Amino acid sequence: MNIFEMLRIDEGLRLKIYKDTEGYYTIGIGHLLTKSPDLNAAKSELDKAIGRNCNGVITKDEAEKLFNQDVDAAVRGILRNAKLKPVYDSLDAVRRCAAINQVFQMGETGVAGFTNSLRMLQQKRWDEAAVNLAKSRWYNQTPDRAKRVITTFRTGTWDAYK
Ligand SMILES: CCOc1ccccc1O
Repeated sequence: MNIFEMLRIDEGLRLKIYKDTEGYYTIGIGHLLTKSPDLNAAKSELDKAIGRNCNGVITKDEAEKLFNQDVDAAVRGILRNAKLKPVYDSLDAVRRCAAINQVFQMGETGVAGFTNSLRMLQQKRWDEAAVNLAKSRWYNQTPDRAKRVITTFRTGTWDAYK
């Protein structure tokens, strides 16, 4: 297991524009196109992202290209974030994957509501961290996925991803 395989499990792979769990137009491996309810705006974003007229459809290679960009951008974002970087840098590699996964899903803004969880993670109070993480819209809206990511934070193993 690694961050790619982990996020591939969590996000799936769809080659046509679809709506994510929040109802937002998305494609590939959880590549968010737009929060606009306007399908044409999503199609425009898609074309801009791929560099061709896609007509709402991409190939596996294109999906994986966006995915690489998105994962890298998530990591680079964490590193530029004065609140996230020290916590991220305190973690071992497996727990860092949980961190990237969470940021990938909810964005840096999405995190940030997680001040108390971040402090517990930096403290390596893993069970307490895991309890705090589950007290969230995140967990309640996507529990099966959040459970996996939380188990990864709690254990620093890939047990939840088999
Ligand atoms: C609670 C979210 O966990 C993290 C997210 C981003 C960077 C480091 C973290 O521990």
